[PDB]
Amino acid sequence: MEYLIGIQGPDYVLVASDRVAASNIVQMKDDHDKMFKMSEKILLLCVGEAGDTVQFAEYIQKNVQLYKMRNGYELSPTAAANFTRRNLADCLRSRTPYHVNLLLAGYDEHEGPALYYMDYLAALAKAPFAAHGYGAFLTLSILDRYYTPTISRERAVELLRKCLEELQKRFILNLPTFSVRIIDKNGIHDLDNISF
Amino acid sequence: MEYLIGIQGPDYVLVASDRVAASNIVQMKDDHDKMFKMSEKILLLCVGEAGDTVQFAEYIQKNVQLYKMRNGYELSPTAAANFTRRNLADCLRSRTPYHVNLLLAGYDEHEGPALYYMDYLAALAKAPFAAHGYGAFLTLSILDRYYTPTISRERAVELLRKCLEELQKRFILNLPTFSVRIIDKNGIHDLDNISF
Amino acid sequence: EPGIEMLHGTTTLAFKFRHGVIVAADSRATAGAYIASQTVKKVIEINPYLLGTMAGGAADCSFWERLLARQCRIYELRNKERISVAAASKLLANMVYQYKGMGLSMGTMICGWDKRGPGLYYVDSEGNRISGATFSVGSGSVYAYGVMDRGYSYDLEVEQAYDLARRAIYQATYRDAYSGGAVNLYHVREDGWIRVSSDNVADLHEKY
Amino acid sequence: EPGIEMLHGTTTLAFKFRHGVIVAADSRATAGAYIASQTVKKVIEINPYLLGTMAGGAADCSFWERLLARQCRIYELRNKERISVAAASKLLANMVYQYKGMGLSMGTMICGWDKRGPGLYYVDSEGNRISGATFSVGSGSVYAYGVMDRGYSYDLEVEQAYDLARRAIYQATYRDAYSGGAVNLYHVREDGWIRVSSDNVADLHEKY
Amino acid sequence: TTIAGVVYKDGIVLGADTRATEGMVVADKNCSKIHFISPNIYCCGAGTAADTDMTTQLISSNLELHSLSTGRLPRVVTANRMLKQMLFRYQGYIGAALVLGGVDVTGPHLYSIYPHGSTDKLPYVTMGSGSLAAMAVFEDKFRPDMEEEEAKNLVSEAIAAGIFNDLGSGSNIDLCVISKNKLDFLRPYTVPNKKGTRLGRYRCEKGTTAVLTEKITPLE
Amino acid sequence: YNGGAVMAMKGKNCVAIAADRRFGIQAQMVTTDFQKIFPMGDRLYIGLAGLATDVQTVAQRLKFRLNLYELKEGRQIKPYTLMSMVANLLYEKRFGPYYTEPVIAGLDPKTFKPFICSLDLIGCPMVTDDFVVSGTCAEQMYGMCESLWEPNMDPDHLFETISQAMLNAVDRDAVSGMGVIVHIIEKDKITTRTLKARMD
Amino acid sequence: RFSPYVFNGGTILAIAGEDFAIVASDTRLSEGFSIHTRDSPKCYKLTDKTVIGCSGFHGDCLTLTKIIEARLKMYKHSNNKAMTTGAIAAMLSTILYSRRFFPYYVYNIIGGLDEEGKGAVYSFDPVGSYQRDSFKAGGSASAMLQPLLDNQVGFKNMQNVEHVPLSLDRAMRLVKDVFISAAERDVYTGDALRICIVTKEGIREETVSLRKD
Amino acid sequence: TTIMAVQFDGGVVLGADSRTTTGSYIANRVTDKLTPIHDRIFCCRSGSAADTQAVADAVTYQLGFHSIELNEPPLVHTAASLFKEMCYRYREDLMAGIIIAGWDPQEGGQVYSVPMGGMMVRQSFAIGGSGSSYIYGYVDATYREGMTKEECLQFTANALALAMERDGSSGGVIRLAAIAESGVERQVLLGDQIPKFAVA
Amino acid sequence: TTIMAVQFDGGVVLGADSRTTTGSYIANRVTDKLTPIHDRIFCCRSGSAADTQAVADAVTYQLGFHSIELNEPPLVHTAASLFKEMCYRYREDLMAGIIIAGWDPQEGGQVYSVPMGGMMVRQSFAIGGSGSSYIYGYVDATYREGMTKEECLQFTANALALAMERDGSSGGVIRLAAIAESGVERQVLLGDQIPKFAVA
Amino acid sequence: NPMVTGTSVLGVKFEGGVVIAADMLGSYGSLARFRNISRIMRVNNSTMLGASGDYADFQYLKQVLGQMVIDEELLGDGHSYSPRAIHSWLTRAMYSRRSKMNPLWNTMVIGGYADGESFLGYVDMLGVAYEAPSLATGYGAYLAQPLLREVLEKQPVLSQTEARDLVERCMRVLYYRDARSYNRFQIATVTEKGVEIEGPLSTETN
Repeated sequence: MEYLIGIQGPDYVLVASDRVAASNIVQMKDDHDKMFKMSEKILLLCVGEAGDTVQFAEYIQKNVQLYKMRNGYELSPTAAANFTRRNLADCLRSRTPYHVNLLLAGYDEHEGPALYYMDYLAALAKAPFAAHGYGAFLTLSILDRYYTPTISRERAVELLRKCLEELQKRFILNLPTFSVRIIDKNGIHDLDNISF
Repeated sequence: MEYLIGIQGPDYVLVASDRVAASNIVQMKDDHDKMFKMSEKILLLCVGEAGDTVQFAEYIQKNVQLYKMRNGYELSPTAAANFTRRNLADCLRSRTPYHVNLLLAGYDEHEGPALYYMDYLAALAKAPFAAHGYGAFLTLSILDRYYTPTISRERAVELLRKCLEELQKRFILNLPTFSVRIIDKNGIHDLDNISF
Repeated sequence: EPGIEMLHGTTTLAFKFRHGVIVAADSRATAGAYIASQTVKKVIEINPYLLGTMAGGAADCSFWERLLARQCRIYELRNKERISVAAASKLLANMVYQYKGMGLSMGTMICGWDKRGPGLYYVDSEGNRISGATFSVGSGSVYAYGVMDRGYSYDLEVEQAYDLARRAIYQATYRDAYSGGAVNLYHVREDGWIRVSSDNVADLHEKY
Repeated sequence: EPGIEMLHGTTTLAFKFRHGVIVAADSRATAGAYIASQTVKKVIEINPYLLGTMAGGAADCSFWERLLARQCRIYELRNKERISVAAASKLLANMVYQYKGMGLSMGTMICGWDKRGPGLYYVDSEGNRISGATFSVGSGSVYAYGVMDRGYSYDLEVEQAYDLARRAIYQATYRDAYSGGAVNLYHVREDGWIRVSSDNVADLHEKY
Repeated sequence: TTIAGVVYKDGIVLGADTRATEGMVVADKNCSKIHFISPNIYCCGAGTAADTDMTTQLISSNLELHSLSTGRLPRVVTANRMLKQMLFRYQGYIGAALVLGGVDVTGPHLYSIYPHGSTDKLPYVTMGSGSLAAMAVFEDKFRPDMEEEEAKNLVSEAIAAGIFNDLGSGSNIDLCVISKNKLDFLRPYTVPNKKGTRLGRYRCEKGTTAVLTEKITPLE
Repeated sequence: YNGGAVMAMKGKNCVAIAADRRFGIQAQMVTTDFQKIFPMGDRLYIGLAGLATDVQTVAQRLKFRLNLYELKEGRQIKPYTLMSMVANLLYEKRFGPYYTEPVIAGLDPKTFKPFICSLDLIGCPMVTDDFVVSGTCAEQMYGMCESLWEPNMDPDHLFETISQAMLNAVDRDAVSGMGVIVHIIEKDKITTRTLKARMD
Repeated sequence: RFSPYVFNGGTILAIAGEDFAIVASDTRLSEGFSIHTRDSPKCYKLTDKTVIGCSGFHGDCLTLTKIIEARLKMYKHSNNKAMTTGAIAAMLSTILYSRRFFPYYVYNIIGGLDEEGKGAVYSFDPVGSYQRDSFKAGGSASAMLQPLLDNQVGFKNMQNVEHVPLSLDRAMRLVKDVFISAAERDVYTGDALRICIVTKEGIREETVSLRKD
Repeated sequence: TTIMAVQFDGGVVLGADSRTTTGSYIANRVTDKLTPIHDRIFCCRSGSAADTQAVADAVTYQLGFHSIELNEPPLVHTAASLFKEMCYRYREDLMAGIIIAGWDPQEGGQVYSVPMGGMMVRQSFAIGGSGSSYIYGYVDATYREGMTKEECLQFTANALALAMERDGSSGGVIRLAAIAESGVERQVLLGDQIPKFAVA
Repeated sequence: TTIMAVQFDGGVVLGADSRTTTGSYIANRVTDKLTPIHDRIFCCRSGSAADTQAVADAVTYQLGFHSIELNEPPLVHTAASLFKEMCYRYREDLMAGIIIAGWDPQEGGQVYSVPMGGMMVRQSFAIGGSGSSYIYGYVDATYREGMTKEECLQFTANALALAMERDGSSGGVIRLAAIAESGVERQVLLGDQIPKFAVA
Repeated sequence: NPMVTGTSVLGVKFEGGVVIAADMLGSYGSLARFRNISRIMRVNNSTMLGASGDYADFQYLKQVLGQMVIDEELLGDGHSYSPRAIHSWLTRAMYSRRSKMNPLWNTMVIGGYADGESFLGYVDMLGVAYEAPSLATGYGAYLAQPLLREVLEKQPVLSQTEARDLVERCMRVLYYRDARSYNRFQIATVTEKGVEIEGPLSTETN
């Protein structure tokens, strides 16, 4: 019922998320930052039934930063994606969920940007752009409509703005704020929170 | 779901409704009136299961208009209230889906304004103020704290605006626009909707 | 399936810019996982005054709208003048209000340009009957709503409206696994709807 | 009640203006249609560094905060520095997550003034460990949200905050049948917290 | 509820309790006394008390008018058949439990009506919750052709055993003796339980409770 | 479900009756001025408890039928007559059961004799000389009466005892309460008083 | 659904005074619609200053009332001291919790004296939540009892009346009256009334008869 | 619930126990499990009391008008058919224990039989109810052709006694009926008299 | 499945039908339900063959080991005890009823009738399987004392055949065994040799 | 899912000891299967045991008891498991296997006469334990227990003869009105002399 989105460009990935945490008719928090800094160049988008989301994200962050610490260098984004997929697939039996829908986004020095998709059944698939949650239905069409394999950063930002204002126009849920960050060779850049 | 609210002043009744209908996640009409014109001084607020609400409301519409034209004079708001209560309670035992929660408001030249709360169990109840829908949960407290039995139209509108702002602050659903009408000695008065 | 699922709804479309209403829909009966047909016209020529739409259930939509056609021609005879859009919506809604909770799965939109001008109402199985400026129903209705909301403009020129309809229908069928087939465009101009064309998504992909 | 008569609590609240956080909760315990007690201390006193709330299950919350108090005091004795509010919240979250979906009905929310400031974290049965500023939990917490939102201000004053909390929970219990009895209030100032007052709802009604 | 009846030498001596139990809470300490309809056909019942009562009224009416048409006193078997066929077709529905007894030209009679319509002519039956204990008492101490006082006693301990050895039964013991000539209002025959003395002396003081609005309406 | 409670005790030519004022949808109060006691005669009242729809239905239908009876016979109805009357009305709708448990308090139109009675939800009177209760908090309310009653109560003490009983009881029920109304029917005049109840 | 674990009724009632502690209960053991016996006390003596009452699934009543004594004995062997009231309360709360997901279908009341000899009553729920109280009635008839106790002792809805501290005699009279009254409306209660009184001079227990039905 | 009937030359012999159970408790231990439908036509209702008793009585109602109309003794086959369709129509709600046995002027003695649900057999002997399952072997091994009335009685008593010993849902005393030219001979073997085929 | 065993003077006589069902189908019609447990101890299975014959093999294994270690032929009561425990539902998914009977020097023939669930009771004769219900009465009528081998065999065959006719779970031929001190005498009864009985 | 049950066990204290009884009957549902099995057993020279409900479980109880009893006799100190101890031990077993949801489908009666004092104890499916002057299980509780308490109310103490007569009269009633009851039953009795289970007695037709 939440909303994620990622867009892959020539040398950057722009991702965005909602900041609403609700358990009932009422939302309890309007600043929920649900994006986990995997490393200096990798972000993890986590959504699903809450409680397990935070724990699985912390486990992955733990062990990835552990890898980087034990090994000098840092994991390639493909490695992180496959690692998370394996964890989720293997654990799909015993602890009956982790029930988390993921979007792993990252950019490395020489293999370029990347963006990986995960449902709670742990199905990994690279894609130029994707989304999650009920809102994704109203959005993937727009992403198809105004996306090209090459897109300037500002054009990607305004496309995202178009998508989010469409969400507010048409979706039934209330999403008055939207975190957004961008990944390139210069680490990870916070961006202007999209508010109304 | 939806949300209705009624506030009765010393000499008037003020009503307000949200203006969005849903199918699953979508809001097909953003300019939807859920509030019907019973007769010259009686307004009816309806909500509940899709389909049943409009049918029952217009059934009462034809009944009350037929009454007025048969008699020439006007049906008292209390009389129409009891009439709706009966026409709703009888169908309870022979209409399984008939969910209509109501707030019948209106003015009488004799006893001043009168607002009636109406659960779909057809349990009529006088109220100095009331509300239906989920947002009533979040809002009835605010409506209680800043209420006095005597309130001029200005403070009533401001209290209602406070209520709606509280919804937009906390409620998880998206209700951007609300229709507002007031009933007094001089018929009903349309008031500008509450946009954000 | 013991013979009764009939649909679940695929990617309708309708809006009412200032040169009348245009409607659009695809053609892909989805018998569970297997396509029943690629050439199921979903726009229904109720009369040279008014257009329906099939969605949610094939047989129920077709039958009840044909019955509506009977009823409205009876109306036009008895009153000697054409029935209004709102009246037709009322008739359909009242007809379908009974048989509530018996498995009906209608999702029609009544479209026409009556004396009040453009007429567009959403009529479904469970009794919703609402007018509006923008609509689409079916599985791909969400994608359709996306593209439509980003294309719509009451002052949009006619040919660009055609382009909008084609783009929306194409994107929706491109994402949906259950919507497909050839796109149909019907313009309800001044009195008497006019068929636009029936183009194919495969060719559209080349055009796009 | 073949084997189930769990006591529980409802309508807790808190907010964290500049002078530190305040805990105010009611004390009505219901077991169906039967209020079991009147003054159950729905503010669990973990230690004179932290405070805790109780809702959903009185026994569950009681014991789990008790055991966290054990863990916290152990942390003090080992590290000889006071634990952080964040650390306590995360510890409880891990401790409760295991036993996932085993019927745990915890709805607590930790508060305290640690060395980075005054903090307030929500911890529920299903692992929601969310920070915040103005929180309230329980069956009758919706009204608390309403009134508190209308009263909250990060620059609010001490007696102003006291009246805010009192009035808010009073409205809440006045609307919720499952909430009542005397209201208990707790103030968390700079390290070491005080008890403001705990008065009865009927007195509040006479006041208003 | 625990009701029983026997056919002694010259009539029937019905027995019943007066503990109405709404759920596990005593509805009435002196439950609406279980004896019933027009003379020489008194019956007692149990189960869904309401329907027992109103069925008895219905059959009472329908049979009284019959007798008035006849000019002759009604027969037990008549009421028996009526109760059969009515506690029938509403089968799979509420129904009731009944003990029907009376002394017509054919002497005493005693049938035990059941919800679906199971009936049977017996010298002794027990129905209700404590029917088991009452039947035990009977089968222990019943010998054919008891005397009037002997039968009254027998039913007294029969009901008492149910009273002291059941949860849903126990109050004033009620006896209902119908003979070819006579009829007794033993209402109630014997009470084993007396409410304990109230050691408290509360004597509710005036002005105990504050009053908001005092509205007075003189009538006469 | 909606909740509420009613009660009546007899006395020295004086009967008392009381019911709460809370109207709430199964968790949440709607208002505190809901009507549960209804006048059926000069000195005859009925108090209802249960589904508010059945309360306001049985009350109106009884008004109907009793008014018809009054106009027919031309005489004020006997309390026992009304008792049997309502004993029927619930029963015709046997397999539609009106979810309510009415109680009756009244006096003899010829002697002003004390009288109370209650009904099961399908009609099975408990013609009691002391008290009846109904609604959700029946057991607490029984408990209060079972001690607080006393024989031959003068009206002021009767009012005080009913007040204390209901205020002790409904205070202990979650879904009922929030105001208590009381009526005292004596040989001549009627007193209706409202009580300072915990409004929580 | 409804468990395979029969309900055995009973009623427990306890008031803490200024130096005494009333613990009293009906002694009737019942299931369904039959009484097992008439001489099953539901109050058990633990220390010279603490007495337990337990009611509910009578099997669990026995297991608890004889598992606790083991804890007392071993705590005495490990600490050379008879544990105080609060110790008993915390112990009972934990041991009740220990069977969280298959709980003891029991309601339990602790009556005793504190360090200062003031009256003390601790009331519990099946899982283990507990809180100190001046008085409480627990069990089948708890609904019929407790509000009357609230009125009489806590002076709720009492206005313009002094709060007379509870004397031993008045407490005993009140308990006897409330139990004889409860025997009227609750069926599970009857056949006797056992009362345990905890005083600094030890424990003396009294019994009276009720409606044998 | 061990009804059984045997046909012999010129007459029939019936037999059933006297125990109506409510599960594991006996409501009546002297139940008159033999219903005389007419002067010389008996039956044995079994399977549940009310649905069988009422149907049997209704069949007595019918066929009585029908025999007065024909002004001839009722034919056994006629009773069989009537009480066949009367069951068959309501074969979806009724249980039944029809083993109709009786004598007629024309065709000697008959034992028509059928369990609940309706159908027709004119066999030599009929067994129905609980204990029939247990008594099948004994009856099959013992029944012969042409056995007269006295050994029919002894055979019936023995079979019912075996059922009595092995069944737990049937018991009490053994009621017997010997229908023949002159009339019915209803007798009640009980206690010592019933066959004692000891266990060893 | 109509296993039934009888003790005679000097040994026991077993006996069992030969039919295995899988619904309305005859899985096997020559099923040999007698199982050699030892040199002079057999058993008879009934229902859920797999969960029986596995028990049979396991118990015969344990008996063989016990016999070779004690160095003397096992007592019948011994083998009576190795079913009783593992048929006391140590597995409890063992719907199975086995009547074991053999001969020892110490107490001659013995017959035990370990039922469903785990009991272990000695009887002069025992019956098992589905068809038992149809012959309990017959065997209670016919069995006596002091029967010899020939008449015991005729008894066994008669009872088995009587079960054979009625129960749908009994078909094919009749198997028999005559355990005695001298030796074993297995025999199979087929075709005309099954005792017939005149049909109705 | 109890396979084969017994009906009921009756037993009443008396001056000098405790007398209990039960009937030989094995029921596979409404089928009366086994008609000579003993459902009462002599624990030791001072204690018996009566059993209702399932029988196989009763046989397993006989196993464990007859092992523990011998285990005690071998020690040869002089101490014996008093009937109170046996009752207490049955309760804990009933828990130890009910606590893990695998109960013993039984209702157990202990009757003993230790140190000149009689003692009667009831144990059931769920480990509900207590002591009472007269006990009855199953439909026995609904039928004979009322008669026993009725008579014991007026007379506090019974001699052996009168208590035994009470026993057979209640057993006659139970045979009359209980479906799962057999015509024949033992009666057991303990005194200072020893436990003396006697007779395949029967309710001779009256």
